[PDB]
Amino acid sequence: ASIAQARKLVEQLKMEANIDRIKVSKAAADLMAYCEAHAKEDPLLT
Amino acid sequence: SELDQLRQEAEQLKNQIRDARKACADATLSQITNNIDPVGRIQMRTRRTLRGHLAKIYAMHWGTDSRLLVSASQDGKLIIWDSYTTNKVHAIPLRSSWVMTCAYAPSGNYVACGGLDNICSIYNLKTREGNVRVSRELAGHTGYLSCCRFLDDNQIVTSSGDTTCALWDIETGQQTTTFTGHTGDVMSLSLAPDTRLFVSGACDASAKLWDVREGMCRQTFTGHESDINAICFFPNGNAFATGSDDATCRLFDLRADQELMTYSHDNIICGITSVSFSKSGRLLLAGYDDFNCNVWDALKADRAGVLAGHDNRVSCLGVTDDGMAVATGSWDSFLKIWN
Amino acid sequence: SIGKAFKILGYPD
Repeated sequence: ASIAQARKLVEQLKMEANIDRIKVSKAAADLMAYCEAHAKEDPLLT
Repeated sequence: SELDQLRQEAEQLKNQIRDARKACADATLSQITNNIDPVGRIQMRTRRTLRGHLAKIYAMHWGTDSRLLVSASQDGKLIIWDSYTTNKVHAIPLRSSWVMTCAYAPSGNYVACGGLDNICSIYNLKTREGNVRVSRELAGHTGYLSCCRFLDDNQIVTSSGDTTCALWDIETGQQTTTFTGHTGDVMSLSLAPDTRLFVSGACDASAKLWDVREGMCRQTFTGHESDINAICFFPNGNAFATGSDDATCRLFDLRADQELMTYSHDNIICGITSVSFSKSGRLLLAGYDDFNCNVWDALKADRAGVLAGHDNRVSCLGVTDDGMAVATGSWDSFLKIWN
Repeated sequence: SIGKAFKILGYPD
């Protein structure tokens, strides 16, 4: 029947589930890193 | 029951994903950013005011030269402004008045627009004739055009009310790729600084990351409680912000596959019309249904400032390539240049 | 669907 999207969903949910995730701590680290390393070129600050 | 199996596998996979994200939430963004000196206070002023639209402005897009910018208005006009002199460069007559988005090509040779006409119209402003004429019309979408963006002078990506995005070869008019998966009208689009990926926002309250090459939806980001109207990449292409009618903005990190911060206040209940990052990505600006725009500290998640001048809603806003200025389009028919 | 856009274009209800 409407299994067409039921299969799409899972196939896609499996697709997204199988990925490596960086610990939020590192992500936050990289975000700040970019900010501080580029603050000197943000005239709305520097 | 063939259906019940999928209905459960989908749910378990959902928990698994949920467990993966929780496991990565070892530290909060605020936890690692509490050692960053706050932005303090930002008092940006209107340095210029573009006056020429006779009705409310819907969208606007800065040019690469960080000087010129296009804006589409209910007055059926598509104007190219010289932000420095406030003078107009061009003023194309729109065949429609229900225009939703307009974009500037990086080379500064073209501009595009779309709306309830379900068509992305490309205009040439660098014609060897000196007169702007529709160089191409990209019919194809079965819904309204909510956003379009130039990859270059040959390709453009557009989001539509038909719940899909598409990449177009402007020259041939062909639709080289269709991005499907969303279950609600896509409202916004933002290209990764490397042009290889792009994030989208839809009424299904989720944002999606896409691989321009394989047309696949690599990641989906849940969180919002209603329509996401604005999407915008972080300057390093590893994160991006959102703006929903849930009265909050959210920064999601691609690599950590989840939300890192919510930019809200119990004192702000209006929806977000558009959002954009400062050049270093330290600041996150956002327009609301109200008369003001908020300037947020992307990392400390604190509102560091406000842009107060428009008499009606701020519908669109953006920051120049050099990060030197900010521009905002309002329903008050005006465009203000801040810094 | 189209209503969302009308909302954006500035139309009551």
